[PDB]
Amino acid sequence: PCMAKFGPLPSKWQMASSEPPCVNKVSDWKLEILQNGLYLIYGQVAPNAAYNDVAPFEVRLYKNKDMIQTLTNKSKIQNVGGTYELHVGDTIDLIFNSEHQVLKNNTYWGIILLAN
Amino acid sequence: PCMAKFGPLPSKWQMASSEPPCVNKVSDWKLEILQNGLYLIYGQVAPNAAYNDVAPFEVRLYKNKDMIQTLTNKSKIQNVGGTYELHVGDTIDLIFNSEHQVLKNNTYWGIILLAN
Amino acid sequence: PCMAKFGPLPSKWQMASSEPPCVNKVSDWKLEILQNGLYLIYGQVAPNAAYNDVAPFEVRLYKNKDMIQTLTNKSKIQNVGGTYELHVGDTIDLIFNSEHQVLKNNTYWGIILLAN
Repeated sequence: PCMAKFGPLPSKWQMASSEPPCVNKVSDWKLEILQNGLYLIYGQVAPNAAYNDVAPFEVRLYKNKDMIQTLTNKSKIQNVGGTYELHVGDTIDLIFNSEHQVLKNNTYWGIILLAN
Repeated sequence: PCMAKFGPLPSKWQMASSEPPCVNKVSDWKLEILQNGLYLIYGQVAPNAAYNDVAPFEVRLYKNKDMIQTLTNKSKIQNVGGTYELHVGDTIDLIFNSEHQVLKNNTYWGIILLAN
Repeated sequence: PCMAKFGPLPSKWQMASSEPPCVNKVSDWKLEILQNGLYLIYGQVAPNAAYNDVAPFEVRLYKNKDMIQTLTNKSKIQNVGGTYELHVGDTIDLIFNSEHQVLKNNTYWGIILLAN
């Protein structure tokens, strides 16, 4: 298989592939696509109960520079992901409005190559 | 593969795995997870046309004790499921408000292990 | 694998299977199911920026004669698809309200057999 998955704590990016790898870590929560194909992304955002700062609650999934998903509901643990045909050089990014909006001991996301 | 699928009538739970099984029937509509991994759930709820009791229309998918999905629309045959990384001891449950809210000759849901 | 995918331009229907094929082109955007099973559909609709005719914006995905999906948002590039257990003789169709509602140089959809 080719899959990777960022989070949750105590972990960060972890990966499983053959050679060559289909994807590659770019940084926390962010990943780069090295092989064209059919990818299921998946993951869940569990909002943090206590959060009380000014910033509104929103979590954003990016495909490169484009938002591909928004998470607005601040009480449901929500699912992130979907089936995406991605191309080389493609990035993917989960981006929380505050850092403390979210329970990192329990929030994360990941990716699996399904086909070519 | 590892997959199972409850419904629709005339069937109930049916299963396909290797040894050991990744999941296991707990009861009608309810299933237990025996192997950690990446699961696609899927299935559809076709609301029953004639339904006229007092109880409001809602169908609920549970991951263990938590609602992971709600079905409110009572005219669309709706899709249930999603991509979920589940863990051992995890249950999953489809729970219709009335029993007669739904066309059981045509409603069901299922699961497939995608990876580890 | 068994997968097929219509679009985008300069391409049309393209296919990859073993023998026998699990699906078959019926015509542009339209496909027929020849093997029962678990199918992920996927694809994206990128609305066309300039579109100014009278017809309201809506794109519809059909399973046979039934709408299984509606695309109403005319500014988001939207995802189409989902996990579907389909049966033999089943068709699938993406149907744009106008033809010029959409950027065909960048809109499409596809299908992959996951299991039996």
